Amino acid sequence: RARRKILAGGVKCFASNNRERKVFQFGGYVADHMFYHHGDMSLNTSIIKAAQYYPGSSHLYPVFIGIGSFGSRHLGGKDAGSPRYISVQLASEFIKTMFPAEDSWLLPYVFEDGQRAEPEYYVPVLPLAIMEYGANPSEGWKYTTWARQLEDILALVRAYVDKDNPKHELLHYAIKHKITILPLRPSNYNFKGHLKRFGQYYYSYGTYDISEQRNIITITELPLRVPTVAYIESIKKSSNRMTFIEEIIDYSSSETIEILVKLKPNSLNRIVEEFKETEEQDSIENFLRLRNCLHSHLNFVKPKGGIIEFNSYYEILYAWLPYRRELYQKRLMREHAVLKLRIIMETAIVRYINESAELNLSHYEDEKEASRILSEHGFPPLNHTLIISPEFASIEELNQKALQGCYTYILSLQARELLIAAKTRRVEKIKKMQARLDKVEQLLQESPFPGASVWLEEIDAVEKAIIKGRNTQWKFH
Amino acid sequence: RARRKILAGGVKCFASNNRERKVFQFGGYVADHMFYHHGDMSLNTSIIKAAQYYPGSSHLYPVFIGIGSFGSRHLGGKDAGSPRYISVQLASEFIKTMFPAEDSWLLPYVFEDGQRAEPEYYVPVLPLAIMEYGANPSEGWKYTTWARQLEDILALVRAYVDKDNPKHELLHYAIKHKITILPLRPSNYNFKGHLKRFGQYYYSYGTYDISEQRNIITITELPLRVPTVAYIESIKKSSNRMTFIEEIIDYSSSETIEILVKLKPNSLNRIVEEFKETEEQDSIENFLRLRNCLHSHLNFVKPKGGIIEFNSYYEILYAWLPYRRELYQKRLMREHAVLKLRIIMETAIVRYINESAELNLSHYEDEKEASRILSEHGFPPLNHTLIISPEFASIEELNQKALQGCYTYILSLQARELLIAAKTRRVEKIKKMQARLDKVEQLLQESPFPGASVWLEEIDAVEKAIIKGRNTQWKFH
Repeated sequence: RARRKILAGGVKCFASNNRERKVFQFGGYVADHMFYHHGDMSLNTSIIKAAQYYPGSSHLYPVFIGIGSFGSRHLGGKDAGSPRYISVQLASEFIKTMFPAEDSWLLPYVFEDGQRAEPEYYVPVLPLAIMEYGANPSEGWKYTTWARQLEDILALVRAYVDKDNPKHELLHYAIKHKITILPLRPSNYNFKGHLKRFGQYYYSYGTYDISEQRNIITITELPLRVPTVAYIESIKKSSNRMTFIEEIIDYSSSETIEILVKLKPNSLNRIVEEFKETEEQDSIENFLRLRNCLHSHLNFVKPKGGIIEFNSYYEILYAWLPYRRELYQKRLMREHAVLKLRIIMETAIVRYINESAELNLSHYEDEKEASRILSEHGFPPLNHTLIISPEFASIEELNQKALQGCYTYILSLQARELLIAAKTRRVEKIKKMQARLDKVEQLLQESPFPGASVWLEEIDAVEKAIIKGRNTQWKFH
Repeated sequence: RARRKILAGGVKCFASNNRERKVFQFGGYVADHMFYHHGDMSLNTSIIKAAQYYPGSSHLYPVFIGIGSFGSRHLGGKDAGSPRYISVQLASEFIKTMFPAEDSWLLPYVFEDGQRAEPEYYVPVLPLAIMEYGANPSEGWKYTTWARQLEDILALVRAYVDKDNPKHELLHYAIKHKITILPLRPSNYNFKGHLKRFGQYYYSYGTYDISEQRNIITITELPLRVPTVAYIESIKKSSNRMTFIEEIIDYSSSETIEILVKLKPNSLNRIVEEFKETEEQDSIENFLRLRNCLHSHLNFVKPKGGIIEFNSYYEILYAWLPYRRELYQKRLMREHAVLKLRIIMETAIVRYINESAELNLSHYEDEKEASRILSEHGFPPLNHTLIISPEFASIEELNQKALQGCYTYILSLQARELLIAAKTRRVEKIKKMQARLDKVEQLLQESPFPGASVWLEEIDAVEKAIIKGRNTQWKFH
């Protein structure tokens, strides 16, 4: 959807350099390159929504670095600043680790009007369809979903990737019967409350402090995903609760929650004798709306087009791994396929220098008659600008247009390129990709799946980026 | 002065392509490149003054092609249009012929702030200091001078250049004694009047038609360099002439002069009995101001800085030829000097192919040790980007920085450049400049001065440009 359009425009805009760019300038840049004409304000609203970072927001970690005040938890991000003055910055550290740049070349792209368009789906290192809540880039329809905690998904992927994990075969065993032995619980970060589960439903509860010596009630923790002003109007809606309330003053503030509530002790005695004495929670936390029922709207984008429904978070996750699993296989095979093409290219040029001016002569260089002569010499008729510079080409079309290439990668070089010093750089390079080919050859042969070792390293890189972001003052330097 | 600044900016602006450019855009382009900050309006006024074309204007032929109405003879060019809307176009045909482009590289340039500036003086094919009247690019001081006819200067230069002219030795004889046998008379183009000379002063007279049958006086020709409104206020200044005038109506128009003047026959009888009966002109043309005395302000720009005064037009012309004469010598010698540098360059590359892969090996290409080895091979250590692309360099600095050049004009070429087909283009080229060198060698040896034949051809090119401009509707195509 529009989320993928902004992300691809963001990395393309800051590919040359990652600096400070105005949101309006960034919004126009995104719209210009992908012909997105749904509205600059709507696009800027989605950009702010994607780049917002507040406790309880739909995006736990923003795609772009948040510059300035993009919103607050009181209004649910509706108090964003003017896009003309405020700026946006791409998160170079996280996106590079989360989204593999070299894997972006192999994504399934769609083409319209003879120009590149957005991919149908992005498959990053971790499933972003779980860690992020529901959001509304458009108007009218609001998406609402609850994110799992950032510990259970890591245990799921690490067991599915690392060979030394004790729950490796058991995890694969659980896939066939869909028993889901591994646990999956909602998020807990930036929530100083309680999570309690009955049946198939989850509930969130806030924290309140009652002090007898000073007769002052202190509010500590707000619920998970309700606006502060929404909680205020919720307690001011009921007519009967007005008789129970004498004074309520809002002391909520950003990064500091300390609200004093005045309630006379005369009232506390008769609260518990007409509220049915609920067994789940006390009437003190029942009078104030601190409980939110959870009804997860679990959906995923259809690869063929459309929407799908799943019974549990496991079904979303269990189908996400094979898509990421196949991409690790594809990136290694294509890299191996293109690497050997560079091997024969460098060797042929070095062999050309061996049969150059110093030793042998092939200066005829005829078009058709010498084509067979050069064929007998063993020089491959491979085209340049493709092997040296790969592009959005898959494995099966790579060899077809490379073997049936063209010349001018030979006999059109600089006259200094056939020197001994120039040859030394070439012969010291041909071993480098040959050694790198051995590393790839050692991979793509593991029994579970190709590229298991790199997946663990990519997971560690994601963890390092998250820790560094939360350590400093959101500066990443 | 400012005239040279606009001309150099004009040719530089339209060097890539000659199209329609706005005067304000052209004025800003001139100011930007030469840091001319005397005022955009003043610069635009000078641009319009340089590009104006009206009968009796200071510039008989404008430097730039006149687009739109740049002025009129009635107000003396003071009725120019808005520079924002009107456009200006460079006269590519005339300036290329009048000002030799290849000779512009050898002009004496001054340098300020480490950047190129305007030349001290321009020496074109014909002396522009004679054919153009006086003008005021600035305010306050007005320059006034009278231009000679476009026939006498041609006879002067042709006799001084062409060998077959009968008045060749006699013209050179007149230089020593300053007798000035050749005639020099003021301009006559676009002037249907009379030129009459007494002593050392010249006078211009208009043409009037008097018809007896209809009793209507018709004005035919205005004086040479007076505004039409100036003539009107001149006849309305004298108090006594009001008694002599009954009705005067201005019928003057652009490209159509037909003015009817009403004067009763009763007045004609007593005009001639109180005006002293001037012998030079009749009282009919004496009552109306049709005579202008000539007091030429002959001046030329000092090469060392300042202004100079000359007694006659011959002294200005007799000093102008040696400056143009020396430049013809300089352009041929420098062209001959740089041409042989290109000869040895192409021959060395061809000889390099002869001693290339096919026959000989010199692949060591050491920096210091092989410098003597390549010296024994006869390969000249000349630097490229100077011989192939000449710049503003004189003869004496050309060889000093070319003989003490650097390599990479050899052993750094394309590998296809040593082919037989590539060699054929080089060996068919080396004879071309060698043949062209013979043409230059045949020149620069004539007894009068070098480059006499090209001067005659350049004169013919100037004549062709002038004829074509006046033939079509000022379109030059």
